[PDB]
Amino acid sequence: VYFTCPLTGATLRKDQRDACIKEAILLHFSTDPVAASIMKIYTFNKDQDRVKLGVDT
Amino acid sequence: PNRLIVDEAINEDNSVVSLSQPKMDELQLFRGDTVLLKGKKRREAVCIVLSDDTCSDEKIRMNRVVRNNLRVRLGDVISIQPCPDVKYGKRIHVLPIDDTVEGITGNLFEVYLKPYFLEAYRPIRKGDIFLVRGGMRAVEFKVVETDPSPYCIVAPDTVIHCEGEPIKREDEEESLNEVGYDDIGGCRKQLAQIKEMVELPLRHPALFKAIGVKPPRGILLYGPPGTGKTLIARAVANETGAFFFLINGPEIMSKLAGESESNLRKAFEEAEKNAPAIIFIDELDAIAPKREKTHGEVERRIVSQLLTLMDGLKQRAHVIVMAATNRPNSIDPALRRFGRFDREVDIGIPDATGRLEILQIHTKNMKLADDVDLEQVANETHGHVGADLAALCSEAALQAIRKKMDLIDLEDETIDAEVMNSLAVTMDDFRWALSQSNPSALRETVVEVPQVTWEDIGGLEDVKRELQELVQYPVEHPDKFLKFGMTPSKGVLFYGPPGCGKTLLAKAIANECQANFISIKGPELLTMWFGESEANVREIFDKARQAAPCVLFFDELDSIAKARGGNIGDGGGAADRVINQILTEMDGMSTKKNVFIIGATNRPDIIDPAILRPGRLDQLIYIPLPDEKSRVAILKANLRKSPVAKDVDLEFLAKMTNGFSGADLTEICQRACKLAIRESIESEIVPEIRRDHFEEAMRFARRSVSDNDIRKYEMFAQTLQ
Amino acid sequence: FISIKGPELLTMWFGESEANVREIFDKARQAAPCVLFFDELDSIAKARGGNIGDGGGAADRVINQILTEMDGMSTKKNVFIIGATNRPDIIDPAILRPGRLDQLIYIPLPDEKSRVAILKANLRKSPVAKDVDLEFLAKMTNGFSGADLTEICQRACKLAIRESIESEIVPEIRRDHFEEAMRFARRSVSDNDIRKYEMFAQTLQ
Amino acid sequence: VRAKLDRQRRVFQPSPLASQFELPGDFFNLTAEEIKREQRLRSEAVERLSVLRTKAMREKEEQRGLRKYNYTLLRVRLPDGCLLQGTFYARERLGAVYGFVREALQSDWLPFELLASGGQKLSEDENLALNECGLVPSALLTFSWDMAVLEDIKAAGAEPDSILKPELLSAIEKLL
Ligand SMILES: Nc1ncnc2c1ncn2[C@@H]1O[C@H](COP(=O)(O)OP(=O)(O)O)[C@@H](O)[C@H]1O
Ligand SMILES: Nc1ncnc2c1ncn2[C@@H]1O[C@H](COP(=O)(O)OP(=O)(O)O)[C@@H](O)[C@H]1O
Repeated sequence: VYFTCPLTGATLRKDQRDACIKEAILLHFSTDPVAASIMKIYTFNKDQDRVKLGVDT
Repeated sequence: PNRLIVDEAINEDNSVVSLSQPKMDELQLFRGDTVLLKGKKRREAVCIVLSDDTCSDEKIRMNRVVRNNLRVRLGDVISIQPCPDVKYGKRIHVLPIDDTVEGITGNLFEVYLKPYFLEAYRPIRKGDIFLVRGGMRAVEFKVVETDPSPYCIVAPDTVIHCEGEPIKREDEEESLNEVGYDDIGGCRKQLAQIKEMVELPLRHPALFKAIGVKPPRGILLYGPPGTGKTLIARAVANETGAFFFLINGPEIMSKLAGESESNLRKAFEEAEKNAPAIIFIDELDAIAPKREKTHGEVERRIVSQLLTLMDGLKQRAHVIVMAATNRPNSIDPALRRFGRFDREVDIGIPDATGRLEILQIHTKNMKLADDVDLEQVANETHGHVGADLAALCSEAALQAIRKKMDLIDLEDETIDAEVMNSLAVTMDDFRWALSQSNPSALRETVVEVPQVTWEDIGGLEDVKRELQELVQYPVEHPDKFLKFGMTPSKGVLFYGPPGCGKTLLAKAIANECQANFISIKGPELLTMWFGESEANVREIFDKARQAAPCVLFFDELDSIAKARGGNIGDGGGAADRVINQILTEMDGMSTKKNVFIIGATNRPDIIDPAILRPGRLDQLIYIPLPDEKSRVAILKANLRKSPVAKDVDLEFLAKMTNGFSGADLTEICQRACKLAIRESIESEIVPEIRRDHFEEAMRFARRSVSDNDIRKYEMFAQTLQ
Repeated sequence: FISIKGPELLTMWFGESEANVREIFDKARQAAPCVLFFDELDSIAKARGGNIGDGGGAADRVINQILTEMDGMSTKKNVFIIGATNRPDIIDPAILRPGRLDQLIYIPLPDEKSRVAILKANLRKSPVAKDVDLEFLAKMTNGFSGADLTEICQRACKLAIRESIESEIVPEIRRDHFEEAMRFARRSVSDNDIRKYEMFAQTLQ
Repeated sequence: VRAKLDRQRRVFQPSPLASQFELPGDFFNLTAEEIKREQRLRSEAVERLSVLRTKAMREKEEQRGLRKYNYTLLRVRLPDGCLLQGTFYARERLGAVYGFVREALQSDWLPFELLASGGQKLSEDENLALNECGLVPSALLTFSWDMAVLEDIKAAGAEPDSILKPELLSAIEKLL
């Protein structure tokens, strides 16, 4: 199964998805630290109900 | 690789086969792909592959139409070869088989072939035989020309042609109207039991050829007439390919001495000459009745000839003899000795599910109207056997035929196919036929899986768990029972006030086990006592074994003690003829027979104490009157099938009805239901049960169990804990 | 050993087939040396109402055939006949005359040392922890019969098995299982019956 | 941020040579080894029907079968003999399959229908998941043009000899 990384355009497999996106978000801190931390809060955390409570607080 | 064993199919469609999903994964084919199947005699068939959650990994499920085209039978092996290159067809020429088109004429394309292929995209190969049903006739067709070769997919743009005389069937090919396993509805288990007993000695006889142990040679099928005993024997012979030789009592008994034995032994000789073969002896009790019941030379001489022929089967390799009787005890006991007819199967009476399956089979060719519901029919046809459901469908068809044929006015040697295609059978014709039909098995005991489930019983949460543990623990921890030297119990007695769910508990555990429930009621125990026919108790316990897995429920164990007085008392005591035989039979039941024996009594102080001795009903459960929270649960269960208004306060009722049994709470619910119906009828000449209906019901409903009766049960319960 | 149980004597009585008694005694003559045991000799009297019943006597068809066969049986056949009853007050006294079951043995409820022996014997089929004080249990079960000590042994076993199964959702029966069993186990012979049994045995001297 | 599932759209051409294979007569002779598995399953089937077991035990047998698949691979059979293939999540909506096909068709505006493997019509307006439509973990769908446009195509004498864009057909692969 193949997937496209929306941050880099790289072609990934089912196992490589989180590894490439997480790396792209951590690298993005050199361009826009606020946008990079925003992507990290929603992307790295699997529990979205806690993310919504954290962001609202 | 890519070779699977042929099995039965569930999907009724004739263009599909089912594989287990992992095999489709190994073959890299998808649901809906077209594949070729390689069969015997250099033949092949083309079909669509699907999958389900029931097919075994190493099997392919295909129906009779596909199996016949491959010239294969159940248990054979075929190869699967995907053929994605198949193209859409342009023109296919299809002609009927003469054996199935007789007495009928008309435009067969419009009636059969057109709707059959209409947006179906069925694969078709030259030479294939396929079946189309309709107009109360089963018509099969042969494909004689395909523009592409040798197969293609039919499409809406494919020309379907049909001109020419019907085709004469090849003698090597069997008709699809022959009885097979797909023609048998209920009693599926009994068919599976026969499969094991019959396929082995006929397909794999060498297991017994070299070894000194001989195979079972006879299988005795028994049960009420019209349950399919002959149908099963014929279907098994046809499905396995063995030659079927038919014998019946009247045919042999109508002959004179010498002629009768000659015909009997001739059939055995032919079975060997054409082996493998199955000999089916119908009405075994007619050819071989109990010896003490007859003194005629022919009646005894034909039995001696049968006994010798059965014993001679040791040399007649690959031949098995099946027989049918009404009851296992109506035949000369010599036939039931080891060897000969040592194995037997109880066919029984189809239950509500089996009756629905039987009706669906007989209606396969019938055009049912949208208002017809065969499940409603199956629920009403209590006491009917397959022979009666076949008559029911025929009568419903004839009623529809008369109503429309009187208007059609077609008087000729043949019937138009179009007018039969437009002839529908309505629910009124089934209801009419039900009023004219009379069940042939209304006197025999009906045994089936009950419909009562745990959701229907209020309260008793600990009893529900206990009954489940008594079923799973003896097999989930056999090492712990053996370690401590404990024998698992095989039964329980329920005691306490009436109307608390004693019967429901026995049914609910049978339901959740999907086990047969055998109900013995007071009047039956009293009938045996009064009529000095306690010997019939053995038949009850023998039914439980044959019905296993089952729950054998002996209700009203005090029925005879009360009949002899109970509160006053005649010249007898606690023991009687019937309970003594019941106790004797219980001592012969093993824990491995999958029979759970449950008793119930409303007066445990007057039941023969022997019933609670070790080895009998070793478990003892008290069922008290429901408490407040249980009474609410009972009211909700009793009202589960009716609309109840939001103003009805079921907790308020439960708080008042402190001394009421579950049966007494039902009277309240049913009274409120009747009152709601009365009001609705008055307004027509309201749609839900209102509090006013329950409050009025409370004016009449009373507790059936008094405070003194409660203490009577407490004293017994505390005595034995 | 020929075991004729209550239900067999009742079957012959209920069906008026006392002729079968001759076949039972014929087994004893042909099976010799043998012991012919007639259990629950009072099963018919109890099946006739026991304490009340009808106005008739203790004699009936089955026992009369038994008495007849006993009179026709010689000691030279090496056959010894044993009876048992738990209600001797309603047994046909003819069975105790010379030539029949003329010997009488009273079997009282076991005493303290016997009850311990019974508990130890019944527990030979299961693992039992060393913490179980069988003498203490016997001291409490003063009015219990041997059959009642069996129920205690089995009840404590049932508890040990249930707990073992639950632990996976133990290796032996613990003192707690016997002490818990004592909370439900009861004597089957009441104090009124104990005095009746002793007074009857005393009357016979 | 989640990686977008790449449809990996492909068109395939079957090779008639894949269907040409002859079997020796002995290939249909059931072995003693197969007979042992077949006879074992015969006895086990009777034992399954025979046992008195509560629903909790029955669950353990069902549970063994149940939980494997979370993806699907779909293929569409086109009137022109080509096979259009692409990948989907098992919970994807039927509307994604329509869109997937429309992006591949030479004329994405021309009304068409997709039929399931059993002949059941899949409606574009019915927002059901592929695991609810019976198209998981794989299925072949049948492509047909709407009847309204087929009547105009036939009446005009136009042979619909190309279903897909030349942009995808130039990369057609043979089935292996
Ligand atoms: N279990 C069943 N399933 C399907 N059809 C049945 C069943 N039992 C009986 N029938 C039908 O009822 C009829 C039975 O008559 P017959 O074949 O003579 O057998 P028998 O009289 O031994 O029951 C047949 O038409 C058969 O199809
Ligand atoms: N515990 C209960 N829960 C729900 N309904 C009950 C309960 N006990 C009795 N009933 C009602 O009483 C009716 C008769 O119950 P049944 O089990 O036949 O009583 P019995 O066992 O004394 O014959 C049932 O139809 C049921 O609606």
